[PDB]
Amino acid sequence: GTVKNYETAVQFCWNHYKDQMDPIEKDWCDWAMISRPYSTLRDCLEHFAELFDLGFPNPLAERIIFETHQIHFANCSLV
Amino acid sequence: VTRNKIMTAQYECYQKIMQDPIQQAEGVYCNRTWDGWLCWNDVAAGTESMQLCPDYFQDFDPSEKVTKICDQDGNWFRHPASNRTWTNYTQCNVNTH
Repeated sequence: GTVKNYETAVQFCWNHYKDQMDPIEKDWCDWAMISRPYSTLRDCLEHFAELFDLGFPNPLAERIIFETHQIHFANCSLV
Repeated sequence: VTRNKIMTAQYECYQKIMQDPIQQAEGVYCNRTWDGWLCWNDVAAGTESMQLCPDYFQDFDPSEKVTKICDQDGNWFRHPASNRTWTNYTQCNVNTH
């Protein structure tokens, strides 16, 4: 089991989200193409937050959601 | 549908948090934040923002209001129990009225 704490829980979520996004660099600004990995990332970060009894949102989770908005969406509009 | 309304609301909040930060504007205020369901704009300290309840759930009343306090130190009110930034959604449930 790779999840040994929230830290590793977040890595797990982040790496699974990255695996879903890399193959679609061109579609990053397309909701139909990203709504699932994105929605699935929220669910992951929140489900493990519950698992370690932390609230949601929580700092570590947002930092990660901040990350995707930097590296994946900084070039898109607000849609 | 509801999941869609939430991720969409969320993605936009963050786009703004990231791409439309308050520039200069010295003084104190609460910076834009995503409370998990609703996005809240930047506001001057000592204010109480408010909005209608999210159309997300069916036991929620869109006519009801939602509140969120930004204190005089420019920090969003935190609920005393867990002491995490807190939005007051206590009035959204239809049956609690």
